Order: sequence, then structure tokens, then C-alpha cells
Amino acid sequence: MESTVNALTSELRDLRAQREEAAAAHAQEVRRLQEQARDLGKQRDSCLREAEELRTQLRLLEDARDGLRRELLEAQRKLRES
Amino acid sequence: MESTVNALTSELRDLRAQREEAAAAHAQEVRRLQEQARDLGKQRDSCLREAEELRTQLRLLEDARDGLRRELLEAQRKLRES
Repeated sequence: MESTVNALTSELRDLRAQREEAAAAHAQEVRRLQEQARDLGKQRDSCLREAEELRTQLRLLEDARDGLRRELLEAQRKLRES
Repeated sequence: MESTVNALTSELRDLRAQREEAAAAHAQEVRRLQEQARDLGKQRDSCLREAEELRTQLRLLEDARDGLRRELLEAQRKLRES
């Protein structure tokens, strides 16, 4: 019965080696995807900070532009009435 | 012995079942992590788009502000010469 026992043990050890190597490859892929997520989240939060500062500057610039538009129209009124 | 052959046959059925279950579990976990990376990447991209749009508006409105200020000064000058 030695050959049958050897054949079954061979199959069991094949499966154990396959399992160990599949686990190693899976751990590598999981770590890669986890770090990808952490880094995309950091890029996102950083851009969010930049966009907040740009929005602040745009609010102030929009207000300044609007006031100069207003004042030009008033100056042109005075030119007409003159 | 029949006890050793049947023990190995039983262990083999269990290990093959575990291999199939693990392959599906690994695929599910990777799929979940890949979706997380896609979610975070879309969040990052949307912020990048907003930042680009803000930078565009800032350039357009600085041009407009500066021109209006020049034309306000010139309209005031014309009124003094009127």
C-alpha cells in the first residue's frame, strides 16, 4: 500500500505548498491596495486644503472685480453728465 | 493500513474544499480593496478638477480686475480734463 499512501501524501503536500504561496501573493496584493488607498486619500485631503485656499482667494477677487465694475460705471455716468 | 489511507483521503477532501473557499475569499477581499481605491481616486480627481476650475477663474478675474482698475483711473482722468 506504500505507493497509494505516497501518492495521497504527495497530493496533500502539493496543496499545502500551493496554499502557502497563494497566501504570500495575496498578502502582497492586499498591502499594495491598502497603501494605494492611504495615498489616494492623502492626495485627496491635500487637494481639498489647496481648493479651500483658492476658494478664499476667488471670493475676495470676485468682490474686488465687482466693485471696480460698479465704480467704472459710476465714473462713466459722471462723464456723461459733465 | 486502511486507517492511514482513509485519513489522508479525508484530509485531502478538506484541503481541496479550503482551497476553493480561500480562492473566493481572496478574490472578494481584493475586489473590496480595489473598489476602495477607485472610490478614493474619484474623490481625488474631483478635487483636482475643482482646483483647475478655480485656477482658471482666478486668472480670468485677475485680468478683468486689472483692466477695470485701469479704465476707472482713465475715466477719472477724462473727468478732470472735461
